[PDB]
Amino acid sequence: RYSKISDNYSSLLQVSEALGRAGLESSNLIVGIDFTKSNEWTGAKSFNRKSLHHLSNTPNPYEQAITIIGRTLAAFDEDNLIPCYGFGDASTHDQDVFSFYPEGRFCNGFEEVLARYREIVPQLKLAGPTSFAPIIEMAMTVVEQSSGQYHVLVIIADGQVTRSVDTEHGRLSPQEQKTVDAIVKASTLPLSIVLVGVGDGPWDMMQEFDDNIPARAFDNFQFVNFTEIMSKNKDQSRKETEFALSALMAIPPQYKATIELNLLGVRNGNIPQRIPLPPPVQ
Repeated sequence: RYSKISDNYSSLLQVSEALGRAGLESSNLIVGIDFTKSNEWTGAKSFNRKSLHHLSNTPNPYEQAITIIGRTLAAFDEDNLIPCYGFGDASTHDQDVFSFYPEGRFCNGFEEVLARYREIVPQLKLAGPTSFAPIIEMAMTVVEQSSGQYHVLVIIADGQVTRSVDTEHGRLSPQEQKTVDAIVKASTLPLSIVLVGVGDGPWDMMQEFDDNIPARAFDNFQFVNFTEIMSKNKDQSRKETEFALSALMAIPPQYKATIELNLLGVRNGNIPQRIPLPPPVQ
């Protein structure tokens, strides 16, 4: 379906226009970046055995993903203020996020997101394990503090949530329990969640993930495999639009649901205030 819609789009501007015709209006963007040690090995097949956070004169998968999403959503962003967070490094493990800037100051535009990313990356100690509960809970706090403005949280990651050793007997890890609880609670807020997968994966358990989440107020989650789409036999510009559409197509019906449920523009009243740690840098 995504390939069929994207086949006629050679410009990201065309994707933006399609999102608008589907009903998207003013939208803020929140970015969360996976800084786990796993990034050092998950480019074994897809990134010539370099770390996925490797910096050079050409953008790595994190930079590429941020650029495409940033460009596509920019026209909907009425303040251009993008709060950005890291998680999975030694300062946060699976418990916290850190803000890109001290005191949690927001980035001004996706270009500053990219620039600040490049500044921070070499100074980080990569760690683990992998949970998305802290980043989703941080996004919840931002949405609530904004008085219910619509936000899209984009998480870019190179692995699934850490599993239990006894997963074969149906057991969940604490990372899974807390991440899934967070996705459920998030649907009390006007928030869309997009998980962008970069690198080798594996990702095979993500095609069923959203369908297995417990009862929610609305379907608020979408997975997209960046690396798989960008590896297809398709010209570069149309691969980029296929990625943008696959990532964001679910967003306008989610937005309309926040309006139907009357979540837009109001406060929930039951959102813990998560405090992001400072960037562990110069």
